[PDB]
Amino acid sequence: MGWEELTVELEKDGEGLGFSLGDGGIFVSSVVPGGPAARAGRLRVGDRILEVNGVSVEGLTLEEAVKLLRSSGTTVTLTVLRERGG
Amino acid sequence: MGWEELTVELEKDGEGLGFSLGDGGIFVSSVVPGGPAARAGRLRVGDRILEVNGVSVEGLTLEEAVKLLRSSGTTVTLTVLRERGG
Repeated sequence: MGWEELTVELEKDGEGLGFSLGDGGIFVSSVVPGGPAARAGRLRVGDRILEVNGVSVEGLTLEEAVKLLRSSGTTVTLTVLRERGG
Repeated sequence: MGWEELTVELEKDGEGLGFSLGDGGIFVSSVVPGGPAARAGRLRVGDRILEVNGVSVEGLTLEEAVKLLRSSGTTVTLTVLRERGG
């Protein structure tokens, strides 16, 4: 799979922009100091999880994501999205 | 600002992977058929919002994002992340 970053310009009509927003997705809420994820070049608080071992978290609830992670073995590869330059 | 996609490989120690996960972020939950967002080359359900008119939604609650959008005028440019090839 892949991840596409795109820009979409919308102009309001009589009914507005014509979409709605929802809340969800999976992010790194804390990193244990001195742990595997805190090592240089690893995870940062706020990192958005995209994949765990190649499995997309798109559409997953927190519990599904957490239990997916638990099931992913002694080595985990995370694909993440991090905001830079903010 | 920018958006960085990266891979992070973690190996568990005596305390595991050493981070935790949280639930949040902003996505497109519905698109009005026949509306501005449904036009070809625009928005799709499940699209993750990254920016509204250049303003990051990182850390925003749904209400903050919705009210940011309301405030963004007659033309809105959204920066979004879309999963392809899934």
